[PDB]
Order: sequence, then structure tokens, then C-alpha cells
Amino acid sequence: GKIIGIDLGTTNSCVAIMDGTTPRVLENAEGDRTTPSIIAYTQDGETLVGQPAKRQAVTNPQNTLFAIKRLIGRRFQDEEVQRDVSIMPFKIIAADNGDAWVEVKGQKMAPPQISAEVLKKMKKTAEDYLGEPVTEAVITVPAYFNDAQRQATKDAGRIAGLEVKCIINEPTAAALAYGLDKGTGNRTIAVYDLGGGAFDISIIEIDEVDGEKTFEVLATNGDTHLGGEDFDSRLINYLVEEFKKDQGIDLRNDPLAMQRLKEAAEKAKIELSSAQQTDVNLPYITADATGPKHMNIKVTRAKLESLVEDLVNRSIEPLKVALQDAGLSVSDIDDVILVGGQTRMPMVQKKVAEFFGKEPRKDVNPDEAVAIGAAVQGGVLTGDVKDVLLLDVTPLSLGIETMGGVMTTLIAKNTTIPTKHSQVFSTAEDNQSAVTIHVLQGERKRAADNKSLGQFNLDGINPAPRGMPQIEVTFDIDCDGILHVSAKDKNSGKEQKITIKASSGLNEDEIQKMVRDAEANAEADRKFEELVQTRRLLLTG
Ligand SMILES: Nc1ncnc2c1ncn2[C@@H]1O[C@H](COP(=O)(O)OP(=O)(O)OP(=O)(O)O)[C@@H](O)[C@H]1O
Ligand SMILES: [Mg+2]
Repeated sequence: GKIIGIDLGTTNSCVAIMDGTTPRVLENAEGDRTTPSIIAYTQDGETLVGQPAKRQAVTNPQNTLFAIKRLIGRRFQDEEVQRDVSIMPFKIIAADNGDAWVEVKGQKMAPPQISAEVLKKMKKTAEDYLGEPVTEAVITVPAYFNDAQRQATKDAGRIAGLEVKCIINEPTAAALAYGLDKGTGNRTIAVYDLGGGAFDISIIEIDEVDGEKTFEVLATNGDTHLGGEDFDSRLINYLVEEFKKDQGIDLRNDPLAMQRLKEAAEKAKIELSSAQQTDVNLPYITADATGPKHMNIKVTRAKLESLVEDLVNRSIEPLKVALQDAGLSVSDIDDVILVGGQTRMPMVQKKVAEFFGKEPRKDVNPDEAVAIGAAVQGGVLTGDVKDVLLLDVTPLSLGIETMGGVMTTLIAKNTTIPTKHSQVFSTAEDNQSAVTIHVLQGERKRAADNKSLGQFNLDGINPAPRGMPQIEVTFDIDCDGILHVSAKDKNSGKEQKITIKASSGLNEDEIQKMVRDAEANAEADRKFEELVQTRRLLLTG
């Protein structure tokens, strides 16, 4: 029946639903509109999720899992996983297949199983509110997630007992939330998302034509090293160094103390968005031969700002790239939307307002907008939300090079995503044993006048006259905008494939120039294609 929207966060998760025309963020049993993304396995056999898991973490560092979003869909040898292994107090292991897993109480578990526990709590929160079963969900992911990260998030959804109707990017969700307000049509917005796990920036166009409001991503990127956990780490390091200076003890080899110090640091960081100073007070933090030792360290806001200044400044460069990739100036951004708990830091707000020259909108809730927008997309799919469309179309034609240096289109410009199209090709020479699939992007008919996106070989073709072998070429663009190209020899069974990342932006200024350029050269391109075609389309070596 109803489709719920779930923000599966590194730090916090949130669930929302469409209640007729207006979205509703749903409270859990303690009364909370967000739930810590924390899962704990206790000595007496319980599985805790949320605030109960958080409260017993500082005593159970081994069997309390958090920040599992940093692992999901990743390989054990991935750079980020290895960086994560040390800092995490729980055991991160390699699965038999090379995926990054965790081990708790001797049980080896895949991240989607762990995240499913958070998603089940979200589902139940919703089922409790509706008095009915819920099984359909829109789940969000960072815009930087790849296919494996998305698929694994879909898995966690299923393991939680959810039909995953849709995965959408978090900044897009926030834009749908904002785009519920009136007067927001025909605007460009910047979505500045500083969460617990990463920084993301997206430039999104909200247009309104013939009653339909459309949402289209013009640029995205970010940095997984600029999240609130990185802010926390700078303050932890300062608290470690200050305790060394005050009392000559290095807390880093004492896991229980470091766990208490991590939580205290985060709470102090949070408090310093409201106050000018705060006190970190941790009695019985450690002991040496002379008895127990106690921490009491005052931290001013200016000191915090000094500790994280470089982190905040490093968020500016991805903004500049995002605007370049959309072909826009700051003067084209009609509104700035802050998403994420870490944007509540006053220094972050001021730096963003300085860059854009305007104050971020204040009627967007940075903890809830992602979950709200996911619910909006849910209502779009059920038909409860009318006249709202997420627009994802190919900017330019996509194809391969064929004989004569021709670009042969498989997917035409302005095709809606996701999409899949196949065409069968053959060989250009008798007894040709291999073909080269050269993937091309653009509107020109000569392959060399278009952009090369990648290439690969298919060999093992059995000897046969030119034109006889059947090479099926498939272009599949998934919802993440990732292009999958395969080539399969139907008679030998051999197949080869590649994956082509989505572009970081859609620069309509440059796209329309390329379109006009092709139109200016249409006749020349037509004549070119014709007297080459006087020779089923064929592939050279
Ligand atoms: N008032 C505040 N001032 C500064 N930081 C805060 C404040 N409130 C929360 N935070 C920080 O916000 C971060 C979590 O924000 P949020 O809940 O948006 O993350 P998330 O959506 O779970 O993460 P991600 O988007 O990476 O998956 C944490 O690092 C937390 O310490
Ligand atoms: Mg988030």
C-alpha cells in the first residue's frame, strides 16, 4: 500500500511517509524522529538497535557496531576499509570472497545484515504508526555510491523485509523536500550536505512547465574525508594531547577510555554550536600505579574552530568543481539548502553563506529533509504525488564505432534513464577473431568527432566469412547513471563487458553548443555516413 521513505545514515536514520499531501516524519518508541545507526550484540544474547545500542556502547566496544555505512558494498582491500579497520573498535575481517565483513561473538556478518537491523526498526516505526504492515520503501544513498554500494543497500532493504521500490540520491531527496514549498519552481539550488560520514554537494534544477515540476541533477561531488566523524577526530586528538600535557598519560592504548573520549568529544562539538565554551568531564577515565585519573578539560568554540578550520575550507573546492561541471556561476544559484547535522556548526553556515553570497534557506530541516524527500518519491510512485518528476535523461547520444569510422548510436540523446538497448553487429574481415568495442559519446557521425568513453576487446570468434558472426552489443544505463556495455558472441558464448561511470555534471551551456554544432554539420555528416555505408553493421579488429 504505502511506500515509506528511509534515510539510512552513517550516524542517524530517519523514516517518513506521505500523509495525503503532506509528508510526516515518524517518531520511534522513545519519541525520537531520528534513530542512531547503531547495532549492539550483548553478553546476554540481545540485539539492540538505536539509542539502546548507543547507551551501552561505551562498555561494549567490541560488539557495538556503528558507521557500517562506511563498509557496505566495499571490498576488504578497499583503501577506505583498511583506513577504517584500525579506528573501529570492532573486528573487521575479509569474507571468503574478499568483501569487507564484521565479526561479532565469533559470528561473521555481512554489512547489509547489520544495516538491515536499522531498516527493520524504521519499518516497524512505520508499521506502528499505520497499524498495518509496510513492505515497500524508497531508500536513499550518498550521491557518490557506486553500483556495489547501491546493490548492497538494496540487499539490506530486502533482509529487512522491504520491497525496495527505489534507491535515490540523498541530495535529490532533500531537493524534493524543499520543492514541496510554493514558489520553488524554475530555480537552481545548491544542496550542501555535511553528514557524519561525508560531504556531498549537488546542484539541482527545479523547473516547472505545464504544471509539472521536474528535478534534475546538474552536478555532484564531495569528499568522504570531510564528515562530522573527521570533525570529531580533531577534537579527540586535541583531548588526548591535552591529557598528556596535563597528566603525562597517553589514552590511545586504552580502548574503554578512547570510547568514552569519542562520545564526550562529539557531545562537546555539538554543544559548541550553541555555546562559546564547554567542559569535557570524564571521571575515572584511566588509572596508573598511583590510583585513578580524571579528565576535566575546557574547550572554547574558537579552539574548536581552529581545530577544524581546514576541514571546513576543504569543502569549498568541491563546490567550485560542481559549479564548473554544471556550467554555472554562483549568480545562477537561487537557493542554498543545508543538509546534515554538521551544517549546524556556525562556522560552516558562515563559510557557505560567504561563498554563495546569500543565506541558506531556513525552512529546510537538515536532519529530516532526506527522509522527507524519499517519502515524496514514494508518493510519486503510488500516484499520491502528482505533477512531480525526477528527470534523468541522457544528455548526448551513446554508441560504438563501426566500419568506416562511423558513430553508430545505441542510445539516443534525451532517453530516459534507466534504459537498455541492444544491437547485433558482425565482423568486417573474413576469419576475424576479435572485435574492439569503442564506446563513444556525442552527436556527430564521424567517430573521431565524438568523445571516447572507454573501450574493450572481444576475441575467441570462430573463423567465418565477414558478416556471419553475431556480436550482440548491449548498452544498459542503470538508475545510478552508470553505463554497462557488453558484447557477446552468440555462437561461441564468449562475453566481455565494462562499466562507465556517470559524468560528474551536466553542463547545459556546453551540451547545447554541441547540439547546435552537430546541427550546423548535419548535411556534411549525412553525406559522410552515406558513401561509407555503401560497403548488419560491421566492427573492425
Ligand atoms: N548541532 C550540531 N553542531 C555540530 N554538529 C552536529 C550537530 N548536531 C549533529 N552534529 C553532527 O552531525 C553528524 C551527523 O549528521 P547527520 O545525522 O546528517 O548524518 P548522517 O545523515 O547519518 O550521515 P551521512 O550523510 O554521512 O550518511 C555527526 O557527526 C554529529 O556529531
Ligand atoms: Mg545524511
